[PDB]
Amino acid sequence: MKVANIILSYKCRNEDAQYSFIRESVAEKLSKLADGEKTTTEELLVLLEEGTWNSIQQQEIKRLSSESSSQWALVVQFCRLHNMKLSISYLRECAKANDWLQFIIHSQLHNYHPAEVKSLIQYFSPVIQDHLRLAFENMTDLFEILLQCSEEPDSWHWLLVEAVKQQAPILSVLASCLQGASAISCLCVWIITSVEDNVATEAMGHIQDSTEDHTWNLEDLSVIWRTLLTRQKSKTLIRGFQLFFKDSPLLLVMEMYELCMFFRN
Amino acid sequence: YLLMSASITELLQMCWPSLSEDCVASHTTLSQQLDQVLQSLREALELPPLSSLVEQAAQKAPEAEAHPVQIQTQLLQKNLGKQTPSGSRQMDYLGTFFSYCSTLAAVLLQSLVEVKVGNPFVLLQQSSSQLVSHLLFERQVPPERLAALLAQENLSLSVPQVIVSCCCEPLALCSSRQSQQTSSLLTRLGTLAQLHASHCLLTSSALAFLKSRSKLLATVACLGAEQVARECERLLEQFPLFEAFLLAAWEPLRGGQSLAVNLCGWASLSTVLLGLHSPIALD
Repeated sequence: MKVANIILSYKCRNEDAQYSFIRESVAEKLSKLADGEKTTTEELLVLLEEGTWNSIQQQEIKRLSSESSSQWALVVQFCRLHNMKLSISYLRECAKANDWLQFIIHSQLHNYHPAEVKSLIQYFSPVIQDHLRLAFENMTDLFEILLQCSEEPDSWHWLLVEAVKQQAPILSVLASCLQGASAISCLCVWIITSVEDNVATEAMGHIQDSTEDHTWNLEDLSVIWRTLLTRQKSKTLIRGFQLFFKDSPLLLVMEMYELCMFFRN
Repeated sequence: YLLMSASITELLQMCWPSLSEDCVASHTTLSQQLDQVLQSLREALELPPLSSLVEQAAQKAPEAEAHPVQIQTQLLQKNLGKQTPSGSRQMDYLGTFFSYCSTLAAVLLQSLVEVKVGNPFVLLQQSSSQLVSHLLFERQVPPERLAALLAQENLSLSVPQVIVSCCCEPLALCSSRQSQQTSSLLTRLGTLAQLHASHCLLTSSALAFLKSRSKLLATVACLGAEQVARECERLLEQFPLFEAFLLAAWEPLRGGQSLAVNLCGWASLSTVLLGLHSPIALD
């Protein structure tokens, strides 16, 4: 009864029609809702919110004062009563306006489920936003990705797992500098994360496990080596083998390959 | 009860919870109390950050016990519970947010015995990083006691991540402005190639904590005066395989001096660590 009654204003004082046809339409929609039409239920509640906003405006008061919530209670009342997801009605309407002592209280006295409050927290401001996301907690910056890399098992996998995903190559070199990283491993990460897209992808076919569970060994470099040399691109290997494992002979065995088949002297 | 509070079809279609004997006046009293509280609440709370907290901490303890904000704080903290459902676990949001503007005030005041925690909703004026920055640099605090205290409250300000991004550098690592800039560089250099080949015929003391934790995040921190160069010298000397991708990356952009006295201070040292991953890479 309260829902149908409150639906009057922004269906009659906003639309021009005979009230009887409106009544018939509303009755049809009501019987439809009785059938548990979730979509129709959502539409009906949406209209309820719209008309409620109109009515709130009509009373000529602040759109988010105390009596505002007093009239707004029915908004939660309906949604809960009909077993529909608690709609984010006035939480946002206060969120954009930077008024915390409404997003605290009115968050509270209806039991706003903890996912929604945090999820909608990202509307306030620069300030009173960091004091709030951390308030009840319970990357893309090299000064951060490495600052928060003192937390893993040791290190030798968080940095590599984070750097294989986003194509970067000034992280792997730091990765193979902390105490306990397999020097013959990070080479796979560099040479696979400093090439083009298709080259970086089609070479990955040798892998079987997922991204964070594929500890490299002295075997994956084999397919990496072969894939890189096929479809000519050698100034990358002839380049990595200097940062990593040094003048050891494989470097020269590949250094021949620049003076021949590319440079021809 | 309706008539007395004021002092059929009028009523049996309103929407209080149930028409039981008490619930009507119960809700009336609860709503009226919450409103009469929150009104005076906003009134009081509508009334320098560190300076203001310092001053509020200089009064007498009996005076501080009567903080108007605190005075109504427990009133509302209890009204919310007394006006709410029963049997369902009400997550005490007001408590959680009161703790974070109480405990942080306490720590940021103590690090500056005991302390009279006055009006605590005065530090919500500025953001998180700003406060730690002000305390760390301005009022001569040592960047170890603070990182010690914040440990024993279960917080996450990250006393290193607030000192690095206030005096060091804007190093950024995107991933989509690389494949959208290779196809731009390949064109701009080509246009600059044809039209030129067709011519064919104090200086910080937080280095203490910085070096204390994870020396790598001290080397990269340095690379972002002559004393700074001197620190970089040794701190990179202890690292063999990093100064190879900083000298096979410094020649084909500028060329004397030393391998560190040239970079650490110039915009030659922020397009070189990262590759094409920079806003100012192209120029």
